[PDB]
Amino acid sequence: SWSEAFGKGAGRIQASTIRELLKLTQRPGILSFAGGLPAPELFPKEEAAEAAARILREKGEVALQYSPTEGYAPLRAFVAEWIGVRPEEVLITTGSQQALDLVGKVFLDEGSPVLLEAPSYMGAIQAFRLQGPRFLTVPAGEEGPDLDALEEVLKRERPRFLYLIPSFQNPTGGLTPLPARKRLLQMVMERGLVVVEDDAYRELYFGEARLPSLFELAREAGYPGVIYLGSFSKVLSPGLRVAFAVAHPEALQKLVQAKQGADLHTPMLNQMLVHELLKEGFSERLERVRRVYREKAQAMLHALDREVPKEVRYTRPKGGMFVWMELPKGLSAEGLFRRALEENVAFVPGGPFFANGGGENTLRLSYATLDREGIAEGVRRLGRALKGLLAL
Amino acid sequence: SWSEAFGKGAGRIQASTIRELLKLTQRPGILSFAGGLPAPELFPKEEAAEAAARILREKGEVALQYSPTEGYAPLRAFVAEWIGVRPEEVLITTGSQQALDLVGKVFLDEGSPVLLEAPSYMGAIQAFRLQGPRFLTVPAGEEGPDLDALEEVLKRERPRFLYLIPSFQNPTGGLTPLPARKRLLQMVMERGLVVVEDDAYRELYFGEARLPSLFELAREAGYPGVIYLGSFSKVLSPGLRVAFAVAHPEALQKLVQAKQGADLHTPMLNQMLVHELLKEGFSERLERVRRVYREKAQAMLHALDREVPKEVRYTRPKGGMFVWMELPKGLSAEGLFRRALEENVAFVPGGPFFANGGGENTLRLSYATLDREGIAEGVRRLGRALKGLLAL
Ligand SMILES: Cc1ncc(COP(=O)(O)O)c(CN[C@@H](CCCC(=O)O)C(=O)O)c1O
Ligand SMILES: Cc1ncc(COP(=O)(O)O)c(CN[C@@H](CCCC(=O)O)C(=O)O)c1O
Repeated sequence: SWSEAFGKGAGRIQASTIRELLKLTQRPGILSFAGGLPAPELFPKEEAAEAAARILREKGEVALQYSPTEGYAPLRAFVAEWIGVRPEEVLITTGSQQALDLVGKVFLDEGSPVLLEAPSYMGAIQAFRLQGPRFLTVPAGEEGPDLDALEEVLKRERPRFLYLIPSFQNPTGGLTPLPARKRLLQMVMERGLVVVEDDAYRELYFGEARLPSLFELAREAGYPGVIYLGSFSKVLSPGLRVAFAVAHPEALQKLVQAKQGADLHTPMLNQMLVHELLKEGFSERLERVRRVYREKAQAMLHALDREVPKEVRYTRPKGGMFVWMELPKGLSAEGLFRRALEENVAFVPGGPFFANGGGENTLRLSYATLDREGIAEGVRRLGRALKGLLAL
Repeated sequence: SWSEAFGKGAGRIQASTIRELLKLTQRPGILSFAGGLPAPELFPKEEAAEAAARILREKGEVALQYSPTEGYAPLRAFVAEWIGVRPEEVLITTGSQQALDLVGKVFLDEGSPVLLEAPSYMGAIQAFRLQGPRFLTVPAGEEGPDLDALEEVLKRERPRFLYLIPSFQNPTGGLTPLPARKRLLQMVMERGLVVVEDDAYRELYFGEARLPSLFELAREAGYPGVIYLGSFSKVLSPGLRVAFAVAHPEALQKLVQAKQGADLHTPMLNQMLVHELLKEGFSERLERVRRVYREKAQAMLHALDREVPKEVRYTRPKGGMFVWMELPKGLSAEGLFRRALEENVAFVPGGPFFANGGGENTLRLSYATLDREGIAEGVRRLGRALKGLLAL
């Protein structure tokens, strides 16, 4: 009997709705506002092809061979220069999703408290839940985490770490403002707490400039407790699975040793390809990806303003890939999903973004994948489904 | 500070000596008998370059995008055809190292019994150790595990699974014979036990044919309890990080959900590239791989027979990448390691292959990486170092 054969871990293991939706959304005719999949037109497939061939011809014996866990050295150096750290502080990971898995392994045990936002990224919840922690949450909004709520929790609990996405939070799109970051840093430093800062959407700001990361603020202050996660997924290629973690040597060593057991190393070809593509013109590329997402966000907001009844509330992003919607408390996002799917529109129901449940009346919308036309038509269909279900 | 902050997992995390040795061995000038790194001239650099470039040009929107966790469909289909199963029974993983991580997560909890050989593959020990299990061991030799010893364990203990490498075991090189495979299957079936069969070296047999796998024997008998692992690492490219697990649907689903949290999915370019490289001429490539390793094995044995004193014992492989050496109780492998390295020769001391300690007089030699001359020359230095150490 498999249920009898499985360990406790298997009982905590549940499928990710984002992961499962991809099987639906990659089918033709589906208008996807579901997974945060980058606009296909942004993939530099032609340039990647030329670079991959060159790597394999000129350096194939390196690209194809086992390599040390820490990563391709020129890639680590590039990340170090970009982030403002030294190459030896950088671990290359197989997507930031891997860094989440690793931090879970290093910090969490059965019953151990961990703190994140409600809602937060379901892939983090999933990775952490494997360890059987006790989730503590504080509400998150358009302005980031409720720091009065956080203050209350920290008087009562000592979380193993705080998992936060200060820049264009998944799924709310929230941007934690600078005074709030500084306040958070103080709260963390006073208690000597660990922060896991997920900066997946770092470069996808729509305004004039990005805000300093918690990690930059900690480094300025000389606080070693921020583990910084970044990824090439949203800026170049999610499919390559190449990302990085930066951390104090002791924490970094454990992440390294956990990674050895997880996959040995991130594939070398992929690391080398990322470095070849980005070593020249990265700033110019980042400007283009910001422009593309800004335009899609603008189209999305215009369509929502037009099509959605004004009893329904939704966030207005200043960056990233997501709009977060809240239905009159009573209306089910899962019910809404069924109706929208009949009209070939997919979104992510909000429930699974809440680590302790609730949020059955919320949903996440991604404007990353569709063109202007698809966004307007998808939202039109959504509005109609919304109006129908509000009536009943 | 960090030690206080870490969870119980951090204390069970230690570095792999194989993984650490690569930092040393990849440097020019060192003759490596350490990590089982495939012969570089076996890498199809030019064909890979053409295939990677074509994949990215024609299918970049797929290769560079997020993809479902289960894997690239034509690859699952290829594997299924090769192994003799259906596509739906295959999970593509990020090297078989990931499969080991995943089976640990699905089956083991703090204090849960796991059974493996003494010695066994250190990457499996390291992956499993994370979960806090109790390692139960049985001795392994040239003919595989001690089945009388296994019987005695099984009367008293119910392991969450048995981890075995019946074909060219790491590190002993042992081949579990067919009668022993059939006996093992009977013990497993009588007690309804789960087996994790790691077949990394499946195709690297030196004789006229391979033995039926425990998975194949199980399937013939209609027993669903063997989880079968394979890899493209030893037959194509380890650096690509592409492997597979085949299992009963309930087991496979939990492995899938655990993988979602581990890395989302194995990189897509890599899977498509493996498929493109192997879709024609796989049998012919396999025959060539077998010839190359047989030759290196022959060279290794020729040189050991001639350079090594007769007090020292070593296995004679019928396949795979390894020779396992036992020093006459009184010699330290760590001491021999110090001496050999002064001579630019690296191997893996045997201790870390023993999950519960021991084996300080043992070491593993790999003939995979060096050519015939390098093997001859490395072994003569090793032999000279050994004799010197034997003298005192
Ligand atoms: C805050 C945050 N951190 C980590 C990740 C994982 O991305 P990588 O592993 O770095 O590609 C993500 C993934 N974001 C998208 C992409 C997931 C798409 C998928 O799993 O199919 C989403 O939530 O839809 C994230 O939002
Ligand atoms: C029985 C067995 N199972 C799984 C693995 C992991 O290989 P993949 O992740 O499939 O590349 C291995 C890897 N074997 C080699 C290669 C590891 C090289 C390295 O970690 O640098 C060794 O033990 O030296 C293995 O022997």
